[PDB]
Amino acid sequence: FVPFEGIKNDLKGRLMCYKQDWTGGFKAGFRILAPTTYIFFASAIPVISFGEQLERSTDGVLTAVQTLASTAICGMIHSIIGGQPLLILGVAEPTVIMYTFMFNFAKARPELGRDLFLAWSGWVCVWTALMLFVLAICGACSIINRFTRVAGELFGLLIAMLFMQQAIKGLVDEFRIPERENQKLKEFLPSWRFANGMFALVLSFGLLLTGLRSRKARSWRYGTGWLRSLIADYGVPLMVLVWTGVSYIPAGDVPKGIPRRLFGNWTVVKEMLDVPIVYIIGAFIPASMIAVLYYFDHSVASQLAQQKEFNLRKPSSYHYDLLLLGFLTLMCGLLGVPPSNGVIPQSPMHTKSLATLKYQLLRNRLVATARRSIKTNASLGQLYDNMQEAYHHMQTPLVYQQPQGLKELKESTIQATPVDETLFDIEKEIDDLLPVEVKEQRVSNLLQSTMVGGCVAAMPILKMIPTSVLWGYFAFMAIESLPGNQFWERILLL
Amino acid sequence: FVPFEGIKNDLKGRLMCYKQDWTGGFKAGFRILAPTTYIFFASAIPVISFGEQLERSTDGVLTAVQTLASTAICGMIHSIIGGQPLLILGVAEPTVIMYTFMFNFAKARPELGRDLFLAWSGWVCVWTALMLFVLAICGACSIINRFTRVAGELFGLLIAMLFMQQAIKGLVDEFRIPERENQKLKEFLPSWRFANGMFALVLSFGLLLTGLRSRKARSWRYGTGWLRSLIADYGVPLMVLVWTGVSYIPAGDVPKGIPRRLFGNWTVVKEMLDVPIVYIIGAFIPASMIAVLYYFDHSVASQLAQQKEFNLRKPSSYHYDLLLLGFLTLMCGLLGVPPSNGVIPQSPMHTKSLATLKYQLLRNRLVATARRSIKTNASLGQLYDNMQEAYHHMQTPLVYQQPQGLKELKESTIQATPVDETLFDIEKEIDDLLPVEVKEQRVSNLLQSTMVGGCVAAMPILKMIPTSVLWGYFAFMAIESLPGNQFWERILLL
Repeated sequence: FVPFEGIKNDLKGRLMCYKQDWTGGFKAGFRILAPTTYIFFASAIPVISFGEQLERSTDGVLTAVQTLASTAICGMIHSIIGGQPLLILGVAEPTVIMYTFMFNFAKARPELGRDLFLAWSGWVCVWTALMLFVLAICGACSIINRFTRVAGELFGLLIAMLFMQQAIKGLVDEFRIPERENQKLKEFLPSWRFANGMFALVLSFGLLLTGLRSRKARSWRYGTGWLRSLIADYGVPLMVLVWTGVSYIPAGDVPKGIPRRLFGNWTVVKEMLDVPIVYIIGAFIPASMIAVLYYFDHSVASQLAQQKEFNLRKPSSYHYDLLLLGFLTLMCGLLGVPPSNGVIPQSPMHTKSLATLKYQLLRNRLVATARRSIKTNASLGQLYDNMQEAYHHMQTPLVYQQPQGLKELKESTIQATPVDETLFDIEKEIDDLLPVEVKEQRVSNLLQSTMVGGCVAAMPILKMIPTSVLWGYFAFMAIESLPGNQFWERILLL
Repeated sequence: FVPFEGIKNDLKGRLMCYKQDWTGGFKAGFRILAPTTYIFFASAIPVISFGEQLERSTDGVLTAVQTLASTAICGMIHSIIGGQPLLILGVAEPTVIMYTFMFNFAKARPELGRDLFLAWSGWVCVWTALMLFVLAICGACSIINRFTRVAGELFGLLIAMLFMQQAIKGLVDEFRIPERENQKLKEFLPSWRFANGMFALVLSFGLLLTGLRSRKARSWRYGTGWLRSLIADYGVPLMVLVWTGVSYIPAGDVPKGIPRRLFGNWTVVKEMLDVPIVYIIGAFIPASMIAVLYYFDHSVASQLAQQKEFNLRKPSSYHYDLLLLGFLTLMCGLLGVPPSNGVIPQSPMHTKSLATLKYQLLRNRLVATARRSIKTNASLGQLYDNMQEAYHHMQTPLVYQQPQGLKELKESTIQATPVDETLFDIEKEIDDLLPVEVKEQRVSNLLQSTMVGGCVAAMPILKMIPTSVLWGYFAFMAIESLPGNQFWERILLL
């Protein structure tokens, strides 16, 4: 717990893999788009829903534009000067709840009111940034190492429950009347309300089930490997588009608002000084709560994305990441947008997507080299050396760790068996000698954040997405937040 | 093709396993209820739907009561004096189509009209019975042996397509207005029609998916074996009841007819003679068509239930079955109910259910005897002999064939391994040395037919079932009609 020690160590560790990170990201060509698109959707949809929630709860002060902008800019800044690019930054539900409480508080104060809510929020963000700077400098993140696996598994289960609760609330609300829209409308009649609710159920459950099924496309006996990979990679986005189109089928015999549809930044410094100095000091309380919440969430999200099973070859940057989070919180507060922070399951999903990308690249290369070696000599022991050489050749030269390497050939495999092609199927065997590795780089995070920012200008296209699709995705991510963790497995076995 | 040869041979073969059939059925206690209940539902639901269709298409002359009664009585008669009890008898879609055509024809004839439609149908049935008697006596069923596997696979695919088409038509009609009900009603408004359609979609798809998932309960890692078996056995009926109850949840905020709900015999001999003799002769044409259709359907259904992969130990009764079908057609025509005939996939489903029952009984006995032997000596070769002895002891003593017997212990199994319990798991190994056998008896068919007959008196309970559940079951049976047949597999691989 020495001042500036952890930050300096993290910077030293991460400064010798920066060019390597960018060059590795550029090494893979357009194949990096699949994880990028997957995480882009996973980050945009919850953020858009949170923006709509804030707009309904803040009388239009904060909308999806502000949340999307915060997520975007903070994501780009982290991707460029972050330290742990595997982390995905975005506006989380606890931030929305806290901002709702602050807005409700300020609305009842004649001193603050509604026109000064953003300024008071900015002062709260300044206090939170100071607290985060103090925590990072003093090495308070060292306690994160103390927290064991269950400390993160419980948080993941809690986030899954929160996402499922949000989805269920949305589905139920599809049956009810909004508190802002015109009450005397054709689309809001009890019969049409029931129809909207059941249609929302159909769309949401269809999206959820089809996406879950498509996630297992690679393990299908039918179609070609190209199509199977395309489905396994872009199924959930494709399902989103497909069910959005399905929602338009009965448009010729139904009122306008059936099913219900969805729908830069500025500075608040000038009006920040107009706040009387009895609430600038009072911001220490909500700032304290938000600082504690962010200290916990950022670190837990970063560590859940750096699981030992992934065999990462680069160090961690907890302290420097917290310092940059303080800086980003200050910037967001000054810009009049809610702060962003490390979110789950977005970060572990990003890590798993990168691991799958590297796995597929390695599988393709090894299958190619095995096929090339089968024709020439194919000695079953000289071919294996060729695949090992190719594996080492693909690898990025670093200084911290070394490649895991192809694992030992199983005794049963050699016993079953130059090499006879009839008795040696490459596709069946390669999967048995492929380690778990992650393609670590900064390109995927940068593109994902830029795409989220681009959604600000694509609002007309986003107007065509029904809310039922959002609730189906929320449940999909909730199930993704318990993808087989040890705690969930033990509860299941109990 | 000698007169009365095939009938006599079939009777000779089947007359020496009658008491054995009944005693084998009574050997299994209440465990025979699961296949009985499964096939009872599979036979009752399509028959009820066909009855509603006929009622709508025959101006109330024929309802679900007549179809249920025909199915019941014919099923009991076949189960007692049939010859091939694996066959399931019921009113099929081709019979409904033919009867619809005959009713439409008669409605336009002033000589016949509507009050004499049943009498003309009875004369048609008399002609069909005579044709079936002639076909059976002359040994025309010998050509059935000529027809190969594809001849039955194509028929199964056609029946699957017909069932799926019926389900899709029902789902679409849930969105439209019936042509008999009052047009000026609250439940038939366009908004309420749309709500009913989407609710029907939800219920049907929920039933279909939940039943398909529950069909694989035995291969689950969770719960106890008792619960897993109960689910795998009674899932589809339980799902029917569960979704029927779910349909009642919104009853407190929806009109009466949302979702749409579903709702002995006599003699027509006296009015049969009132038909002028220009149509009694004219019945030869529809009688000829129905006779050809029945000759094909009965034989194909019987042979699809006697696949070689099932290793049946009893002979076939094609000719005698056709003769009894002629008798039953005559009886049904005289009773004023549509004739019954062998139906698919009900018969193959019955055979598979009986095979699963025997498999589970054998697995339980072998697991018990292996556990008992493990404590005493457990020599891995003396225990196997004990399991073989138990298998032979359970077996029914017949004269035609012999038990297949436990297959050879795999070389890998013995190589992997008194016997160490840690390295020899019974549950994992038993499945590897269990042959495919069918529990052939007449009790299951008799109980299923009696239950179908009992549904006549349980009409009030059947009034609570929505039509969407029927369409979900129709799709479930359609998928059951292509359960992995070779033709469907080849088309899939193409």
